[PDB]
Amino acid sequence: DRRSFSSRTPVNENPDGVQYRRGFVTRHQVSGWRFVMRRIASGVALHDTRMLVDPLRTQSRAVLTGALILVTGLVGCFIFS
Amino acid sequence: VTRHQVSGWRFVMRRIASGVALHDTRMLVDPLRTQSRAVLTGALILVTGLVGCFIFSLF
Amino acid sequence: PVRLSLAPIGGAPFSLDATLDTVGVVDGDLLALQAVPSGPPAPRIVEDIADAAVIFSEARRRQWGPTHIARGAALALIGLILVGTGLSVAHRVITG
Amino acid sequence: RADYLRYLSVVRDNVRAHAAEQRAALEWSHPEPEVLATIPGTRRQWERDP
Repeated sequence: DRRSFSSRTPVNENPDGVQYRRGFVTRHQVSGWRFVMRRIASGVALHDTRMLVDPLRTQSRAVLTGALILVTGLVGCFIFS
Repeated sequence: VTRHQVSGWRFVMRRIASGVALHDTRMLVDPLRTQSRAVLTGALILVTGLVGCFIFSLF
Repeated sequence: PVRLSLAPIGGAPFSLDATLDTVGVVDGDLLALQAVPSGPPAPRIVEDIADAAVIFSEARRRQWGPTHIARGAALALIGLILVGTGLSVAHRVITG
Repeated sequence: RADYLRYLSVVRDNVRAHAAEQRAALEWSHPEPEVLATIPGTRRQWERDP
């Protein structure tokens, strides 16, 4: 097809193979953390962790949507004046 | 000049920058880029509200 | 597997051809037994200009480390005391 | 691109290690024409066999 190059990483066996000390959370790490904490937090309220349907995040995103529509109407009537 | 030729250029001349300030060329995630667009967009919000208020007197 | 030679303490190794007269030995000086100077340092070579910035820059002692902060705090403090004093005295000598 | 170059960089520092081996070997058995003074006396003088 387009001949893609799946991410790879070998070894080093030399001097520059243990010098970096760069702490920077990549997108994957923050996604993984979100998911792990939403599979634990759904293991002490639902008592099953097959994670097929999560209602907790549903509740939280519902209250968030309430907040966002709140601020939207706030400014959309602030423009009214 | 295709876009691939220019889409390439700005990428190498960013991989260099991360080189001399961050001291790693993995380029997994680069705050310097964020540093750029952040200060950049605060210019746009200016230029638009500039237009949106110039048109405000156009009633 | 190295080669050795003779040198005065504080100077460079003496050639293997000169004599202890023409190289200027006085009867009773203290020579050391050092090595023949060197060879080439064998320069490294890296073509990707990207890694030419990370590789050739380590030799700095750059790491932030929790000791650049120690010197950090104390140096901030000595400034606080000094201008802390001078303010009050300036609040005391030019006014009263 | 950030996924290939990041791959060549780990192979450029891997193929540069091999070199420092040959240059360690080839130099181990042909020192400069002053080291060969200390070769005869020591226990490794006529080491080479056919």
